[PDB]
Amino acid sequence: NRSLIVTTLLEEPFVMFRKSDRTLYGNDRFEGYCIDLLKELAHILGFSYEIRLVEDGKYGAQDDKGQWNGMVKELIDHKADLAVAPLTITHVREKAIDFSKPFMTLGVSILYRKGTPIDSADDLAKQTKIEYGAVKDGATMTFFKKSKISTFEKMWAFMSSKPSALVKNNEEGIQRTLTADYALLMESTTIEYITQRNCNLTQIGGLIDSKGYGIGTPMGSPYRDKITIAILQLQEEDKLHIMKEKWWRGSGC
Amino acid sequence: NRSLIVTTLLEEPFVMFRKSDRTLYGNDRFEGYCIDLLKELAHILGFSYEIRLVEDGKYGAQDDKGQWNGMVKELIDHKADLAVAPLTITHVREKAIDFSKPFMTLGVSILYRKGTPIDSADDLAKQTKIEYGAVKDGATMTFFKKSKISTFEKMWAFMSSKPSALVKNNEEGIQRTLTADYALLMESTTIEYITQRNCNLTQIGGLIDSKGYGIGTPMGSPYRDKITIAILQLQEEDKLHIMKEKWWRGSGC
Ligand SMILES: CN(O)C(=O)CC[C@H](C[C@H](N)C(=O)O)C(=O)O
Ligand SMILES: CN(O)C(=O)CC[C@H](C[C@H](N)C(=O)O)C(=O)O
Ligand SMILES: [Cl-]
Ligand SMILES: [Cl-]
Ligand SMILES: [K+]
Ligand SMILES: [K+]
Ligand SMILES: [K+]
Ligand SMILES: [K+]
Repeated sequence: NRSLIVTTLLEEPFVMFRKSDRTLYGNDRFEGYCIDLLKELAHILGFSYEIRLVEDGKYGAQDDKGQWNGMVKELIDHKADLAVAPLTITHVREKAIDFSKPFMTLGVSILYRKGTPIDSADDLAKQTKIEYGAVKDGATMTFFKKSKISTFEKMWAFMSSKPSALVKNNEEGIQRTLTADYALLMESTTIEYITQRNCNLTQIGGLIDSKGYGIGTPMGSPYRDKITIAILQLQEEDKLHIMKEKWWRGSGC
Repeated sequence: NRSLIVTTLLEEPFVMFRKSDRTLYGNDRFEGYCIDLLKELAHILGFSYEIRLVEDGKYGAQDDKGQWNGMVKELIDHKADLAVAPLTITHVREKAIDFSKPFMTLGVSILYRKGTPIDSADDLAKQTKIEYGAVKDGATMTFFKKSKISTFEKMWAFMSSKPSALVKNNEEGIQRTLTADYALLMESTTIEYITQRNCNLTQIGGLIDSKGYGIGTPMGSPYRDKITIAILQLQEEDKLHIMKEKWWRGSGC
């Protein structure tokens, strides 16, 4: 009955440093939608945890030798018991680690500065002018690296080519959409949040696919099922919809 | 340490009635790639099983009230412990049941009678003449019912419309490709097998996506993990590639 190791990274509004005048330490340093989720699971399931930020600051992708990085690596290597973060359940990652049932559903879409009236990814694929891209070693990059659709094959061709098109993280990518003629391939529910705070930014097109965020565990983890079940209970009483509204509630445009 | 209930259905060359002069009963009635897989898992993991054919003869899809049928229903309702069959791991079904790690990877493609030189699904979507379709209440139908791609949205529009375009099973669909101007949306590894036996049939286009076949269990099943691990062991020694060659080895064209 020890404290579980939780791996995570910084992403508004899922995991953040809470603001204080004193210097925070431990779990107390963190807040956000996933912190509220983790707290709720800990309570329902009766466990405690120590939260640790993944050292490379990545979600996780396979390299060209088949090696993982990011939080995925952390679970593979059993350095963490859970990955609590906006981690995308992909069948590609399901060969290295396990997921709980999804706690949020989102799609890939396009974040872009209002102005040039593009309306779809076809518009981007067919031109070099507006540069686009994704977060390096994330699920949105991999989705493009793996796709058989000739549009997304065409788009990945472009990100593959350009050195500056694959950004280190979400924050840096949002910055590029604000300071360059640049379109960031991003996840839907984050686009929602971003475009509520940043009124010169908008979503382009609708969803480019459908997927879910899950809690990551090593393969054959004994908490996988307990967590899945609690997440489903929370979901059926629409608590997760309420938790989402709490952290997405913002100004307006 | 009781015998597990296995749910299954008839599909060449995964599950079949073996040929005998006497009347078979029990597990002895069955043979095929999945039978060989089930046998191997039983041996590695030390369990026994009673195989039962799902009464409605379906893999499983949600109706318009959210209700499941087929083998998916069988696991939900705990009538079976495992689904051993060419069952497609879809995130849609992962809300009702669990999957093991995949034992085979396949994509959707098009099975069609050689003649009219179509080369892609775009060709089908854009015309009414050659009728196409899929197996009713299967993963390939659902994939079309759920898709956001305007081509597959267009194709699903057509299957949705036509009463005869959604076939009862694989067998009946293959029959329609042979006796009508008709293209069956099917899974890759089955197309391989079919087109080796039936030389007026061919595959049109490449893969339309990527996915896997897994062993289905109810949610939070205690064999899910044991089975996943054994399947991975089998896979790393490339036994599953050998098992596949055993059942796909056929004449030629
Ligand atoms: C919310 N969030 O996480 C972001 O927008 C950051 C980048 C995401 C990460 C993704 N969820 C993964 O699991 O790789 C992306 O690759 O699009
Ligand atoms: C091998 N096989 O099973 C077939 O071709 C028959 C129909 C498949 C079933 C699919 N694997 C499912 O899990 O729904 C399809 O929906 O395309
Ligand atoms: Cl830390
Ligand atoms: Cl039976
Ligand atoms: K501080
Ligand atoms: K504890
Ligand atoms: K017989
Ligand atoms: K037994």
